[PDB]
Amino acid sequence: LHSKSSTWWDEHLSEENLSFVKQLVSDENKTQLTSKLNPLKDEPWPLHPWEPGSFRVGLIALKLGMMPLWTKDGQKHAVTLLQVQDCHVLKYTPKEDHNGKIAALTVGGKTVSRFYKPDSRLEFYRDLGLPPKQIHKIFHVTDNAVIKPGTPLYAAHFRPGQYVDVTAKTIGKGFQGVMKRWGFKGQPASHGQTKTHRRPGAISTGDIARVWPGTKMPGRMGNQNRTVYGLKVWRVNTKHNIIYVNGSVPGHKNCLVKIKDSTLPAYKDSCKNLPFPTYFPDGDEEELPEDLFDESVWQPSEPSITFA
Amino acid sequence: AVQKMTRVRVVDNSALGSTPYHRPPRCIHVYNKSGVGKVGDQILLAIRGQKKKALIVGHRMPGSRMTPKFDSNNVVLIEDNGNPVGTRIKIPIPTSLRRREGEYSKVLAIAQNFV
Amino acid sequence: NTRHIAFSGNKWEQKVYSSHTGYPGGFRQVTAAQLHRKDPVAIVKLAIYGMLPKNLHRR
Amino acid sequence: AAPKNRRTIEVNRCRRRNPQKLIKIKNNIDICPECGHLKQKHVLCGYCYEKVRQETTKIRQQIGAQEGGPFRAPSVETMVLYTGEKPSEKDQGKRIVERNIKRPSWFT
Amino acid sequence: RFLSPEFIPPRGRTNPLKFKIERKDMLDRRKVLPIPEFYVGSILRVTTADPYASGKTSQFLGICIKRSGNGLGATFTLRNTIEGQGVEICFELYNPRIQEIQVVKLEKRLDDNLLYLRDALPEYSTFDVNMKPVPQEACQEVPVNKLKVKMKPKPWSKRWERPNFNIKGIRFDLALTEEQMKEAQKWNKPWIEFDMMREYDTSKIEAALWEEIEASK
Amino acid sequence: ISHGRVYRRLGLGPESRIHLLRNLLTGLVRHERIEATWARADEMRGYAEKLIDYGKLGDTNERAMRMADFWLTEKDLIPKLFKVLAPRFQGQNGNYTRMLQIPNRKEQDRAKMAVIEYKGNYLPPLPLPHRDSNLTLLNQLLLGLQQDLHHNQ
RNA sequence: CUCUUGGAUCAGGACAUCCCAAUGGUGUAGAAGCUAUUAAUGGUUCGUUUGUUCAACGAUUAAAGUCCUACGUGAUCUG
Ligand SMILES: [Mg+2]
Ligand SMILES: [Mg+2]
Ligand SMILES: [Mg+2]
Ligand SMILES: [Mg+2]
Ligand SMILES: [Mg+2]
Ligand SMILES: [Mg+2]
Ligand SMILES: [Mg+2]
Ligand SMILES: [Mg+2]
Ligand SMILES: [Mg+2]
Ligand SMILES: [Mg+2]
Ligand SMILES: [Mg+2]
Ligand SMILES: [Mg+2]
Ligand SMILES: [Zn+2]
Repeated sequence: LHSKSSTWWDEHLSEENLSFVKQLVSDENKTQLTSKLNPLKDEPWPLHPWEPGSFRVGLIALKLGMMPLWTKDGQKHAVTLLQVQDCHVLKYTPKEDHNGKIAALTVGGKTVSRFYKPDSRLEFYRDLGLPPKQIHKIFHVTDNAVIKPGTPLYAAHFRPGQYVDVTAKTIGKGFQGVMKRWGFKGQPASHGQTKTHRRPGAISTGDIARVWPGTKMPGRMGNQNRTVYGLKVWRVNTKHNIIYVNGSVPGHKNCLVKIKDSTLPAYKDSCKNLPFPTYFPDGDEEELPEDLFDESVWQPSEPSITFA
Repeated sequence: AVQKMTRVRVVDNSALGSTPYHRPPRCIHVYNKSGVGKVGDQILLAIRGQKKKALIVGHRMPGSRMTPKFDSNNVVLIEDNGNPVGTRIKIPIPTSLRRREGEYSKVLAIAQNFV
Repeated sequence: NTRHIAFSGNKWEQKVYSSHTGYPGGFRQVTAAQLHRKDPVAIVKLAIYGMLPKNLHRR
Repeated sequence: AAPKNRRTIEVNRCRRRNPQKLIKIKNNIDICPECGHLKQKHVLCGYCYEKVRQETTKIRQQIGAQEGGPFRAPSVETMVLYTGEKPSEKDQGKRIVERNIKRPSWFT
Repeated sequence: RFLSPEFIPPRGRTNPLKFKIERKDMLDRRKVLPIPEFYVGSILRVTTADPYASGKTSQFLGICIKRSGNGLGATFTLRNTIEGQGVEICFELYNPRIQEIQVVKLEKRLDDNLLYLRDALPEYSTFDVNMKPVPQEACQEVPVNKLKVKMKPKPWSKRWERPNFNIKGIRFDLALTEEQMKEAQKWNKPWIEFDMMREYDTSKIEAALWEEIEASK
Repeated sequence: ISHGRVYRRLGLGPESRIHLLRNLLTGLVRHERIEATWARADEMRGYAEKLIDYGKLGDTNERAMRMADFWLTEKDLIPKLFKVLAPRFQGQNGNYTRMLQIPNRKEQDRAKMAVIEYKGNYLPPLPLPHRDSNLTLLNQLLLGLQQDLHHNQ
């Protein structure tokens, strides 16, 4: 027929080429990843010193799970594990273009396959010489803290003792009733109720002859962006790029999250102590310990705690 | 988790609690913002056609790890001034009572066993 | 120079502008001086809008 | 609750001719190389599959005649032979099914 | 070869990496403090530091009735009666304020949960506080105590006779008529044991963990 | 919410679901090729694979015999499983069955259909789809690329 | 001479303010109180009838406010 037909990458590949193409793509990823391992020797942009009111870039991580943790007083804390996985800087906007007062940087993470993607995205990544990433987000950065695109980022960008903010899509629960969605009381089970147990009562007063906009009613719940504020960092694992954060983080396991230092009033200018532009291991001034801890944390392999 | 109309056991040597009666004591009020009463909470008790203050020392509901869970809901009678009605306690009492915000020294003095 | 307009009398402190978001509790009333601070063009634009004919060609 | 007014033919035309309610066109239709009849890319050809099932019924009809009753499943492998073919050494001690017609070209 | 329960991973969609990370910390504590082998039904004495007081320890002796948890959060609950008052405490193995764990008497019981002892006669839960450790033999298999306890009047904390619990350590004949037993069997669900997609085979996972744990030693 | 539920709801209840799958599994063993509706065959595919694992354990295993007895209603087929099907799949570690979608049933309910079978049977071969040969235009260019990279380091 | 209201559910709004907040006077020593000005921010409990002509009682609370919305609300339920 002289009409449209649809295709996919595997349609015309023969038995031999099927495996060969799989191998060829895998090698291409590795070559492009190694090339970016050396930012400082790749014409880095000028590095300005820290000043009050400065803001620093953040990272994209994957949610691994939870485990317990103890402090030197014996108090027990549940903690969640976030793993940084192939995080790069992608694109830079000047202050005027972004339309905000401050400038912006876009970060991507979690390398993905190239086969089922639109051409537009593939062209964008080819320019930057990197394999595609699952998710992009935007961070507000000052001029002194700007970083050249294409520079890898690592978990050591954060250090124990600092509070942080995390935001992600919450678990999706589908179309739900008023009792579950908004915590409505409902009606009695017995004493003559007729087919009214979990339903809402009166929508509104009769006088207005309408329903106010924003009225609480049944609908789809979950699957929305939410942010958690003021979560402490307890420990960092340099070898596997793992961060440990107090408490709970939105979303299911294996879900990508956005991490940036806290914007709460108390922790206004704690960035001075931390690496100001970012952390560069390419510099190799000193090799970091495999595990970084906070002073209150009771490390394993220490002697048993006695409350003397 | 003691509530209004809960039946409680008087673990004390006081005559009022010791003497057998056809009805077991029942809680009438919980002195909390919530209605739920846990270890270290005062309550109002109805005994033998009379009302008396009392203190919870154990219950059957699970708590946090490393703390003792009892088989019965145990209470101690307290006078209006706060002095214990009885003079002895024999059943083990938790050691968490020492540090919880409140006045527990008087009851701790009379209790022999701490678990 | 819409920022440099002038009001006769005590209109700066007596003229109130009203709007409603549409949600319960969404009624906001603001004086002329306050609105001029937030937006330097709103006062002149609102005057012209009222004097045009009330039909589709106005927009 | 009952309708308070009749709905007009103009309003009704807008509900039932909306693009949401129309039949979608298909892009996955292809021609079968062996038979030349049409098929979907992700589905087996119907004409070609029809050939195989007809032969399968014939073989099973023969298998029923030999057994002669229920609960007669052999404990040894099975094989099918067509006129002009004789068992090989590897075929020794395996149930043999006999077909009058010659070996089909597609069957291997 | 006794592989402790917490090391076996639960099935799900979690990455294996999260388990490797947790295991490393678990092994490190074991070098500092040794965790003995034990099963539900064995009597244990556990020593822990008391936080409220200053540098004063505590000891509790009881029979282990349940083992739960995975990884660094593993727990075990042990029971005893003091002055005729029943008490249970739930302990976490890896809590840093546990000084020592002593297996007074190692033995195994017919069932892997003994929560029904709450409804049994008081004698079956009482144990001597000062009882001394009994001998053990390396070239042996763990003993299986086959006692069947007697119950108090019928109103209980749960309906232990029902087939879901699968209790094999209660003398039901004494406490229930044969009519009631048939009444219970109406909840049997016989098909569950025969469907092959509800079974989780962990033999390979058990084997792989064994060498890695031994190799690290 | 149905997060993490690995079973379909079929029949009149949980017990009825097992019985329907047992009947389909018994038919597959006897005939070795079967037609059902796509959803039902897909649910039964898992059990068919695990049955070949118990057969491998051997005739003398007590657990294997009990499982086979329950899942095969006709008892002339237990010898077949332990002595015909199980020997056949000794080498492989899995993938004992092949399943494909079939054109929709022409019976006024228009159900989605499938055919499921055990590999290695004696029946006429199914008309499976074949990938393109290496002689086609696109394949040759990729083959040329492979040779250059291989030869040049 | 006579003769529609309760409850459940969800609440929209007024200020003539019960609690929380900023103040003036005092026959304000401190602590308690009495009175007046400004402000609508969120909140404003649980059980029970022997006697009481639209009442009362027990235990609490920082407080257990007064009112309008065809009994606000029965094509949502009920006495
Ligand atoms: Mg906590
Ligand atoms: Mg969901
Ligand atoms: Mg309810
Ligand atoms: Mg009903
Ligand atoms: Mg209106
Ligand atoms: Mg219209
Ligand atoms: Mg659980
Ligand atoms: Mg109960
Ligand atoms: Mg599902
Ligand atoms: Mg309201
Ligand atoms: Mg006023
Ligand atoms: Mg109405
Ligand atoms: Zn065909």
